[PDB]
Amino acid sequence: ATLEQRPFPYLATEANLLTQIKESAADGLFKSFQLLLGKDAREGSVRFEALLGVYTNVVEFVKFLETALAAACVNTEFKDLRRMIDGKIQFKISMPTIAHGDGRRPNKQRQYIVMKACNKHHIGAEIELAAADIELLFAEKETPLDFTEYAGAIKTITSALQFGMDALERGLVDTVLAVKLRHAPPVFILKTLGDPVYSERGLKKAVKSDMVSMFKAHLIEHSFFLDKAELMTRGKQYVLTMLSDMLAAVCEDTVFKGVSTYTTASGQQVAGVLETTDSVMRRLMNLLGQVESAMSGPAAYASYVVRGANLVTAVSYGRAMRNFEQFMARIVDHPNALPSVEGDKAALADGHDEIQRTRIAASLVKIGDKFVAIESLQRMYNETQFPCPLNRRIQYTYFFPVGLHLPVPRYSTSVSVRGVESPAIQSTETWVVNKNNVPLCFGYQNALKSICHPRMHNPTQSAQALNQAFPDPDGGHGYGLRYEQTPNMNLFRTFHQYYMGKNVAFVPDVAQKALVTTEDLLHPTSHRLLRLEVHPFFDFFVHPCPGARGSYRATHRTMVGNIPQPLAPREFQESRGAQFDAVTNMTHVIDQLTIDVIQETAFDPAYPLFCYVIEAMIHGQEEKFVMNMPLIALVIQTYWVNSGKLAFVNSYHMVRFICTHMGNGSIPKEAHGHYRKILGELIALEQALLKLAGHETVGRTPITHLVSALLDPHLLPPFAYHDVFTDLMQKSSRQPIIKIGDQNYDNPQNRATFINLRGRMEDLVNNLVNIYQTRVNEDHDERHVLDVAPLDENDYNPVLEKLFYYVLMPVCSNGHMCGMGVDYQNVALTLTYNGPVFADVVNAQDDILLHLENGTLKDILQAGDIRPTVDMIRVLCTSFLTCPFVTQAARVITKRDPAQSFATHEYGKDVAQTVLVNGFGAFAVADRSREAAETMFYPVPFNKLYADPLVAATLHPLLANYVTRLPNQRNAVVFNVPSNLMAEYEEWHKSPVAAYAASCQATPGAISAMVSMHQKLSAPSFICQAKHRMHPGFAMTVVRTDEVLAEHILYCSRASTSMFVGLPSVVRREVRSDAVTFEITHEIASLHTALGYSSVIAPAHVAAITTDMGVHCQDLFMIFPGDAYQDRQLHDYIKMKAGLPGLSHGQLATCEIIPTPVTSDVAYFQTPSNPRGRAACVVSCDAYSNESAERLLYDHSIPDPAYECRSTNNPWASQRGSLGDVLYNIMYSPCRQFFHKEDIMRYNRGLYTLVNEYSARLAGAPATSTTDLQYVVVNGTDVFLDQPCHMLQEAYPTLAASHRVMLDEYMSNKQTHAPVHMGQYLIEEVAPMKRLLKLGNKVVY
Amino acid sequence: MDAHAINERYVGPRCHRLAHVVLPRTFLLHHAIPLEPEIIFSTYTRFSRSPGSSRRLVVCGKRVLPSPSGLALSLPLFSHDGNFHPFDISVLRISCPGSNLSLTVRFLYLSLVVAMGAPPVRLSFNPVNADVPATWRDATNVYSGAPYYVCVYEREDDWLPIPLSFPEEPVPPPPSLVFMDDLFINTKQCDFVDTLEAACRTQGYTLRQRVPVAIPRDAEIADAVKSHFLEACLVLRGLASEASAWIRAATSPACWMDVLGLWESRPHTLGLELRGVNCGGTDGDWLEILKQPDVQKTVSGSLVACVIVTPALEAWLVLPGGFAIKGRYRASKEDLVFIRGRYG
Repeated sequence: ATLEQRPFPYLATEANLLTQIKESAADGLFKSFQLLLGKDAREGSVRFEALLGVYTNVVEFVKFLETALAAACVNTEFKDLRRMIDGKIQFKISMPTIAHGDGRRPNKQRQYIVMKACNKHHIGAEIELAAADIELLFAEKETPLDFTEYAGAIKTITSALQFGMDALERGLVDTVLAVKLRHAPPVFILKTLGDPVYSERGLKKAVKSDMVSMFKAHLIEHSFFLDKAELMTRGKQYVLTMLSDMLAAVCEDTVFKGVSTYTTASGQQVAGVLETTDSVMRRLMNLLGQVESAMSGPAAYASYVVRGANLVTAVSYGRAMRNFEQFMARIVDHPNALPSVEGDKAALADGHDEIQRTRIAASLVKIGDKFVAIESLQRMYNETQFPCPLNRRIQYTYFFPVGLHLPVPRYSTSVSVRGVESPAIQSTETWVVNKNNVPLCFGYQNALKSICHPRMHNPTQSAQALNQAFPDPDGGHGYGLRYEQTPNMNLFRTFHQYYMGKNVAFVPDVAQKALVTTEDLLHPTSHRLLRLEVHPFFDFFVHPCPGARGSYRATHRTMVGNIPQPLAPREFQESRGAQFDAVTNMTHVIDQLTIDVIQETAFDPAYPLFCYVIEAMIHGQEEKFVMNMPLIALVIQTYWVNSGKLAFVNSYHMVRFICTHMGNGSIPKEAHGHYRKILGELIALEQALLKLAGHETVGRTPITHLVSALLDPHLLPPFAYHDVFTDLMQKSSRQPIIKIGDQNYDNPQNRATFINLRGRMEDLVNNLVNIYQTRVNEDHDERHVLDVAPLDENDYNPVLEKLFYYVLMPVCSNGHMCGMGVDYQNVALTLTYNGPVFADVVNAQDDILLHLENGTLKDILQAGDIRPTVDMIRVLCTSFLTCPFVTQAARVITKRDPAQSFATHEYGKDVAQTVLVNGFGAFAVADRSREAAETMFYPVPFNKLYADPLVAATLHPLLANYVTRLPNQRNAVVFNVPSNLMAEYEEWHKSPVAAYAASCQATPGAISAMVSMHQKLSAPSFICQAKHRMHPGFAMTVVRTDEVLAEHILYCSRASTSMFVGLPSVVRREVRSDAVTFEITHEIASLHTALGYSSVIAPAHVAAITTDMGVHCQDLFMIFPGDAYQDRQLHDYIKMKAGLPGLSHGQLATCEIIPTPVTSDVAYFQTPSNPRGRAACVVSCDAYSNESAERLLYDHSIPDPAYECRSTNNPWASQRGSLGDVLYNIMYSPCRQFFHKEDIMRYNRGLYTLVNEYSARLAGAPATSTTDLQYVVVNGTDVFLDQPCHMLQEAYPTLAASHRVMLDEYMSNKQTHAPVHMGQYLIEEVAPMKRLLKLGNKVVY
Repeated sequence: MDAHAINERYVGPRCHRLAHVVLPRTFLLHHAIPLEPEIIFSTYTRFSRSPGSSRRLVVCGKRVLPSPSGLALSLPLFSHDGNFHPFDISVLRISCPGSNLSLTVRFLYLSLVVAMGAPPVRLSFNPVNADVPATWRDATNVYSGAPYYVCVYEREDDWLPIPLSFPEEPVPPPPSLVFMDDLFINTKQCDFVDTLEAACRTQGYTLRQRVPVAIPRDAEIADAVKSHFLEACLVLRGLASEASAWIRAATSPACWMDVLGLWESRPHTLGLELRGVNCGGTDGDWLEILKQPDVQKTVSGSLVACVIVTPALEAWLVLPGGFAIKGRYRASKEDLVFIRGRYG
């Protein structure tokens, strides 16, 4: 790999075949003489043989005066330039005015004084003379071998001396062409600046915007003009008006306009030099035939030397002057001579009229009116294998989206495509055509080397850039922040302390985002909602610490469904849940007819209260239900016959026991079928959830515990009746804390002091008086001990409870569910203290209400319309014995998943949940029997899916007063929950989950919407969605860069630069025993004599595309190596599932992922602006005002300058502190073009300083050339990059297509393809280069 | 678990016994100890019935990754004159070098001493090792009520128990000798507020402005500023804290400020130093106080009061609106020895 990269690759592989061809050391050499020992001298003595060789000369090149480039520069030979320090030119521009008769102020006289300088240049070449070659140059020769040894050394010295003089005449033409190219700004800038019809008002703020909007429009429409005219009909007429556009944009305002340096042979003057490569020149000779092929210029340099009067002031004063004799003959000889033009033209022509004329061979051409010479200097850069400077490498940026969601009134235009018109299908990839027309896909699994990285998953880097943006935040209401624990178990006390005299109701930052639509959040009248949209995965708020001023903290969202409705809308969660259905191939057991039964019970105004009394007496027990199965078969039957609805739908354990334990004809056969279909659904859901979770394990912990939240056992079901709290602790690496009031609960070894169990009733017939002694004596407001039944691990499974309360009940009831709390000893006081229960004289198999009195049971049994027997209520009386105490709440604080243990504060690593012990959730209580419910039950709002005001106002008339005093809180999303029961930021379910369930349609597709909504939003869940080609809850944008080998055309007008050529000076610097080296220096100065720009460059023809336009994501594990997760078994798992000898298409393009809301517009991705979401043009605003140019980039009080309607496309990347600002504002990052604040503020100055800096200085960190992985460049020696996107802050769109077929329709008809189909789109590319696109045989230009 | 055996070699000879202590996450969650590796611990014990101060020793602490799990430490126990005292607080002070963090964790010896109850010359090479097995014995903290574990490592040893010297009569009750700090600081706060109320009586039950802040003209606002003063007297009296501003001013070798949280809307941040501000009491010195970002919000805003303590133990209670009352902490010469010993 060293044979090819070394220059002259054909002579290298040929000269390195000598090792195979050589057999004796006199192989290629000829024989000349013989050295005998005498005259014959023996046949056996040693004879010597003089060997001669063949040398080829150095190919000489045309000197500088005989090239046609010297029509652009004025040549003088300044003999001693190594003595010069500086040189200056001083202009004095007097300006006339117009005298007019309006009222405005007449102008006085004005002058300008302009001071130009001299740039100095230094050239060095080395010459090696061998010490064996110098030694015989001074020796005495007297034999015919020493004459042919001497003559072979005088030729070696001169051929090394012709080489050094060759490498300086190459050095002139390189350093003149390097001066011409640093002051050569391109056409698209200078065509508008060169016309004074735009800047006649002065460059205001609105003229610069109209002028930058023509920098873009000429860069796209008129670029690579000799390649755009291969496929036009006009052809010659288009190139000629393009190349007489370059000809006139140059200002011909030179001091040497009157000085006639070069002429034509006919008498006209050569106006300029038009320099191309070889490949462009042979096409400008066919479009434009040469007219003369002859010119006549000077033959020698003008000679300037410091003679007798300058030499005194050069020695003594240290300042000299050009042509002292003219300065002295005007100051003292004619002091009153006014500056006239013709009397001065001899003096301004600094000897350039005295030089002898000659005959110069150069290919002229006529362009409209002017005679213009055309060169090609490629034949001097090919002979020495250096890169020609006119093969600049233009580097463009490109961007395309992937995975978006199109809004609800879906349309189409096309008539061809058929297969992909479904509303349930969603693309998860976009197709990009490669350089060699290989249409490649960019999926999420290709996108995973940079997502699953802990720079994407921590707020500690993002809450510090947000704290330097708004350093003094007002911590206002601290509402949903933290759980203030107090020692109570009376949940009627903490309920009644909070809603007593509440007159003001606060809404958090989160509960007012899930009601805003996708378009209201981006409109610039809302700073405050849009300001804390910083990160996709996290959720920010204001914490009151430190001191009196706030600070920003963050909680993780933990799910896909905690993304708000502006960023994951309602019809997207449905079409993401229908993709959950298609991969697992699950079949819904529940039909729409059974949801129609469950929903009618939830909105029942006459639901019986008596089935709450049964469910409170069972409280989820195996034994206690079998005792009462001849009673609940009457409550269900007298509610299915009297009305089409079915009872006992509240909790899971009543639905489970009805399906399993009957198996008979007690319930009617139609009514029992609806119960079987519920448990048929829940089992089929967890069959599907165990397919996508996979079989494999990270470490001790499986991945089924870590992909979804419906399978993670740390999420407890909201109503626990058993000892679920100790079964969690013995099988958990995430260390839990149960807070039973004040005292924490840590270890399973301390179970007896905190948790008191109560087993079977048949086993507890002995210790049963000891239960009632604790009902009277103990203080239950400060008991701190919860009573639950012992649980058997072969009986239950927590996932079916979790699929019931969190998926099926918020859908089918549409979120009308509150946590009903029970006072148990007041329930059975109605039942046992009856009188037909107590008196044993009454018949057991007799009707109840024939014998019962005016109490509450006459009014409760009038609700359910039940005629039970006396045996039935007497069995319900027996359930009072092992009946638990008041319903309690235990807050289960567990640590977060190892993919989620990055937090701003110390409490942010712990997620929490309050589980209502011995209580049950219940629907809207019937208004005919609220008096009976007011004597038995009370509401406990404790969760987002279980805090509903229209249900909770029924249970207690104080909350019915609270809802009717201020009707803001009548929604479930808005409603205030006490701070002793719930804090929303420290919670799994975090209000945008509770806002989806209130706006469902209760569709069978909405059941599977919720199951694909409890999908963990972490790094090792994104692997499990990328294998099955699912859609995680965010789309993303890609950014690339691509190089182009553009062959250019340089024009440079007549006599603009003036050169000062010194003398070559030899300096010996090394003497060895083997050879002597030298170094020839040669110093050149050069000054620009014109005022405006005098040379203009243009891209003409693309030679090749270097970088292939293929998908290759930038892995963040190489760029940030020190980052790691807390685990090592999980950092080695992600690094394994995410991630060259030789490449096939070309240099690989790095792709960078900017995550984006799924509701972002496709019509942003068609027009070429940057992927920030806001425009970053700083040339528009005022000069040197750094405080004003920052309001463009980051302030959202204003709309962005692109769109007057919205403010920002993606708030996840535009703002201060956002994930785009965190990663890419501080290998090669194409997003550093767009996000880096310091580089953008370089273009705040005046737009003529930018043009001077454009061609001269290379920009901030571009990419390397011909390296496999596209590194960042340094030292810039032979580096010819031209990036016009760093000035305009825009990226050009490519071919993207959401499906394969949309790109097969673009090929077949370029005009009438639909850009937006129903779910799918196509971005037709708007790039400054056009290409041929061949997919098969069909061509789209 | 390496953090125990490192301290037996370097903290060991500077002590009498080491209390090897492992703090679980349940103890860490209450005191909010964010386990970064930059934290530099420091330990000193506050004596009783003797001149109370010992030397500060820097103790290594390492997180244990998993049979318990949590932060591992080693507390020094000091036997002055051959025996331990039962009521003797061993104070742990937790702080970061760069950022702003200061925590005080305190342990009592009866929760520690009880938990301890069941030819070329060769050179000696004694590396640090975790070869010695641990015995894990339960303990509960007296001050918070959070459990922590105590290691007893294997080594006139088995013959004797670990010595104690119980206090003698006459004695204060042991609930009042345990909280010796929280009953001395509380009575300096309850006597500070009695100076703030005494300045109202000598003025005529008025509050005068000190800071030039325009107040909007509404009668309900003028009655609300009075409610910030009476709420500040409920908070200053209930506050019995180790890290108050006047303790920082008494042990100073600079104005020491501590803002409050009225009506429990904020937790307290105490002991903030006002660097570059000399509280002389002249009108040109209140501009330097208003250049602090806290006092711009304790005055323009609401629900926050603010106390600024001079080095001369005179303190103003700054109310929203610019109203202030000069008050005085009275600390005698006997109590400055009591404070600069145990705290400074």
